[PDB]
Amino acid sequence: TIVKPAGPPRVGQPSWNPQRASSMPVNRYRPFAEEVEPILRNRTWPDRVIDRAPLWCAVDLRDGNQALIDPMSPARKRRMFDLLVRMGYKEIEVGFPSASQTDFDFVREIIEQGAIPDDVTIQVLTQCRPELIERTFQACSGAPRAIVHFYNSTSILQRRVVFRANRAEVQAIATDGARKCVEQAAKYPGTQWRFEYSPESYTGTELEYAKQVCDAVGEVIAPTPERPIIFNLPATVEMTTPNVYADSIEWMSRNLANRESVILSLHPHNDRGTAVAAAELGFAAGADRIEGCLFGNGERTGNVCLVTLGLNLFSRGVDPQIDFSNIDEIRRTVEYCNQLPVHERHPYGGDLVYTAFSGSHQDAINKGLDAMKLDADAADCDVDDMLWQVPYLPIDPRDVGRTYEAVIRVNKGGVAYIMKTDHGLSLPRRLQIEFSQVIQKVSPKEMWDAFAEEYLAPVRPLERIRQHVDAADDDGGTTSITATVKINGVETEISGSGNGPLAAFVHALADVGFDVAVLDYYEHAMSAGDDAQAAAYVEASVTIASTSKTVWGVGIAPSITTASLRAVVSAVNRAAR
Amino acid sequence: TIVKPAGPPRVGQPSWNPQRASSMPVNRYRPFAEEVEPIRLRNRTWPDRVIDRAPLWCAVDLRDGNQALIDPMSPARKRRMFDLLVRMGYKEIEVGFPSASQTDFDFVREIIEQGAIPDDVTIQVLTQCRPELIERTFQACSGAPRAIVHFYNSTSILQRRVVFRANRAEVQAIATDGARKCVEQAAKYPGTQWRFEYSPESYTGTELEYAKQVCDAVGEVIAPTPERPIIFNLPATVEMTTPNVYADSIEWMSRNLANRESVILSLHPHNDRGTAVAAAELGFAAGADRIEGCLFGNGERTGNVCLVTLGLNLFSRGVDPQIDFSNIDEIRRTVEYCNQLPVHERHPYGGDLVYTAFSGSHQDAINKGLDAMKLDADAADCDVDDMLWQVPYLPIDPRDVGRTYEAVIKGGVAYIMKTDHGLSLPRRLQIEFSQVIQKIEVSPKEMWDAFAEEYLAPVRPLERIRQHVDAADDDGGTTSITATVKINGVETEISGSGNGPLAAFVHALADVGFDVAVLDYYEHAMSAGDDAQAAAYVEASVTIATSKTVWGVGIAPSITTASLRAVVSAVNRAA
Ligand SMILES: CC(C)CC(=O)C(=O)O
Ligand SMILES: CC(C)CC(=O)C(=O)O
Ligand SMILES: CC(C)C[C@H](N)C(=O)O
Ligand SMILES: CC(C)C[C@H](N)C(=O)O
Ligand SMILES: [Zn+2]
Ligand SMILES: [Zn+2]
Repeated sequence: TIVKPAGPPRVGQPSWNPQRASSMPVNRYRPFAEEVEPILRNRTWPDRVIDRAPLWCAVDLRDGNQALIDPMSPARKRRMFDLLVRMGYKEIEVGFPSASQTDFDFVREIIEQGAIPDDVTIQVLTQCRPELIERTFQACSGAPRAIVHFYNSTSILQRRVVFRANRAEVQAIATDGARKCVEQAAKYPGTQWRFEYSPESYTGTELEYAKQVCDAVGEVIAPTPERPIIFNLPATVEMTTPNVYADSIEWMSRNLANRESVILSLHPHNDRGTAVAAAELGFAAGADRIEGCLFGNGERTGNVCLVTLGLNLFSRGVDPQIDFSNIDEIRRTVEYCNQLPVHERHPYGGDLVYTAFSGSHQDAINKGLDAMKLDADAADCDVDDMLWQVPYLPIDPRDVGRTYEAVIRVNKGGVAYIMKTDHGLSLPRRLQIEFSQVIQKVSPKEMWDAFAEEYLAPVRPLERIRQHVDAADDDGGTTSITATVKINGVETEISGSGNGPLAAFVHALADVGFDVAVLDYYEHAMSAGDDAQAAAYVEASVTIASTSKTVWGVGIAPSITTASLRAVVSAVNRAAR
Repeated sequence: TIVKPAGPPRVGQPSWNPQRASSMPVNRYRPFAEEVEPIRLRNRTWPDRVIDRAPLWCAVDLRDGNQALIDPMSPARKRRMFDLLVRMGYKEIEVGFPSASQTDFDFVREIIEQGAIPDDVTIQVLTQCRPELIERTFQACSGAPRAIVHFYNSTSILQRRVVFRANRAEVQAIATDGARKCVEQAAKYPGTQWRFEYSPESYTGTELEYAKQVCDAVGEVIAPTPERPIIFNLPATVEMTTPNVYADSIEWMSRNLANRESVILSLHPHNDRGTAVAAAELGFAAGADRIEGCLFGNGERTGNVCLVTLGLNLFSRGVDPQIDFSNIDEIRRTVEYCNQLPVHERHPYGGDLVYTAFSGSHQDAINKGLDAMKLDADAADCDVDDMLWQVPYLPIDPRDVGRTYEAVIKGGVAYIMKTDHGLSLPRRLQIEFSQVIQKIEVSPKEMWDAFAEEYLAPVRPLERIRQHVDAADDDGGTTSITATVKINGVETEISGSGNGPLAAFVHALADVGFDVAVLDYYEHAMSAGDDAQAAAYVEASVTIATSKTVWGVGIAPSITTASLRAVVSAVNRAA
């Protein structure tokens, strides 16, 4: 159970701090400087602001995949690979094919099926045993180019307790691997081979030893500015604060031999919740490249989140060179592949991150939005192309395909739930959002009364009295409609044709100055039985004669056909409100 | 939808980087130094400091966390969170915004009237600067033995312009008038040890010189002393840049604020760029005294800084957080109950997966580390559980937080059908169909072939050739249908009436021995546009001349005809 800390305060603890010593076994843990080494008074990274995208490398198919409760099926691997290509990643670690037969099979498939674009380089992980390196080259046979990423653990702790080995011995593991790579590359001249070396558990390794091993590997590989080597420096375990990782990167960047022939790569994990920070400060410290995963998947606490890194650049005016314009599509694909949810509060992608619940936040957002519109109007400009200036929202949610949501509480609650339970309507999410904004400007009765005044009651400018639907009998035929409607109270007769009743009615309305451009449509039964009422919902960008507004309409009727027509009328009248 | 970046690479972009420019509208966003101001601090010292003591913690779960929930805390859940925070060792706890929320008001009353506050705990209440709101705040706190009144107003460049439409002098006056009102009210309420906190809200969007001015001026009104200090709390209301810049701003504030001996400098970072924990740790190294956050990072949007990560980050580097985390599962269970939001599988220290190793190589290394520890423990007559933790891949002994190390040794139907085929299957259909799939990994193309074979292709026993729908012109009138169908290859006419075309068609089928009792029905567009195809789904209990529960699926350019196809598909599924 939880025991309130009751030990004495620290000597010198201020009297305004009444905290007490816990009984947690702090004696079993040491500061980083004592655990590993003291690490740079003339650092420059604190004075550098990132002004370009790094070279990204996506490791979802390897570090991500091996961290899953359910590793990816062949379909899932391919869907993830295709997503990363489409987003614009050019280096993608496709697996560990020498250690994993399913990974071997996957690398063969993408090579043999021509799934790899000419500007994409696949990367494959291997440990250093020579038979594993041979299997690695074999997996990539026929690729036009590939990165062979080999590694071994170099940390003080692993050298002692895992290897029981001296510095020379652990270095030879790496340099023997490098020699084997050079030998294998010569055997496969139809592939442009490139190399990446990681001193694994780098953050548990003396910098001078990490440098010595990388330098020695480079001597074997013999890279040049035209054919560089990647030295990848992982926080295999995140051990300390990100400024210390950044100092370590700046030291490596300054001190590694033949720096002009090196692409310096970062591989941070998230044990202390600071991976994103480690990557950003590390990149400012001189790194060239960052490995991570979409939405921070990967071993234990995960690899650094590539989404957060990329949009942290976008939102400060730096092009990440990756497309995040539909973050929900990225999220849904990632959740399908990984079978792990993106958290409600995850930066940029989480369900709740574009929501405002506080009245004062909602008011300030509205004011920001209004002021942007006023400035756009004066500059004869599209508000969506102008400087984003809205309190509480770091980005326009529309720039990643999301929507600002002003959430209104119902005093189990919530608009969606009450509407379904009390009134039998399942509102599409975008309707819930639009309606809540209306409510914003509540008891169940107030919410219902507001819903009916908005969507169900209006009879101006458009009322639909009755209609004759002439549907062709054969599949693929035309449906035509003549409708009796009142336009601002004036009875008239409209006619249109289309591929169904909704299309026909939309076309009939166009002739009388309601342009209804349909964006979406949903319908459901409000109970069981073939004689149930149907509730229909239509989303439309609507322009009325004598600018366009995207709005929803709702229609309810015993005929599935008529319910959809009522939803169109509802939408038109909502656009006039 | 996702379009591969195709724009020209940047001038000077290295040849070994073949990334192309995205079409994201980056011109709508400016660097932080242009949006707000450049870094004012000279000779920073935070990069050279390693934290060696716990800060003063303040938990804001009951205010910032609570107001951010879709299902806000009931009175029972509030008390449970309050009790947890007390039992963990928190000494400052923000219990609500009582002048804005009657439920918060009642909760503050409850804990004061019940004598629920330990002698070493100070409750904290948030208020805006308006004098009636300040009055109602002191009303809520009436009878508290001690209380922090935390008043604030927005000071950012942006909010001054578009929210308040006010200048610097006017916005400073709002703060300084709120402070005067606080002093007046405190003098009217005896006995209570009143203490104050002021936040320049949206501090990260505010010029530092100006934030310093407003704070100084508020401090002049309150007149704090080293024995009765004021808290200046500097929020990253929105996390706007990298955590080193936030830390630079805190160092500058700590070095430049007046009456520094009478100031507790407090941080309140939110997580919009994923760096709240870093902002707090570097900020603390920069001279702050105090950190506001929530357990497991609840709070507006991306949340407040995680108190659990911050506390255990100290513990795992040998610094006592002065908070008990010895049973993180209990903490997590209680937080999940109170917030009704899960702790993510990968959340530092508390997530489901954070002490699991799936790699055979990692598991080997972990065992070797545990063995060397056990060896040393024997060679020293010590319990291993009290020795220095020395285990690859595991930053802490999971047992130290009441957890265990775990050496551990699916159709995608909804996603595939929606993504590749534009069908949003009803949940019960997803279930029914994934059962067909399980029986048959089946690839996406095989899944589609099976779906078509089941719901779309069958033409026996029932085939619908064509039909005439005679729809009611008037709302509430009868709709009739007559259709030409084939019943096991035999062409026949069916006809029926009902309150709509679906009811008419099922009445028509009943005459020929196909009894379709409809249980549910859904339809949606398969793309944008008024000419889009509709997909319809009908659930029914079908009896062919017994109550077989089935789904049918229909696709057509007519909303009406798609529904008729779905009825036919259900009948054929039933046979
Ligand atoms: C080769 C390394 C990058 C292995 C790894 O994932 C790590 O060290 O974190
Ligand atoms: C008074 C402030 C600390 C309000 C707040 O929650 C914030 O600025 O983040
Ligand atoms: C699917 C719908 C948006 C409309 C359909 N094309 C009809 O006219 O009935
Ligand atoms: C709501 C639906 C199940 C059917 C509706 N009664 C119709 O006949 O069109
Ligand atoms: Zn890794
Ligand atoms: Zn906050």
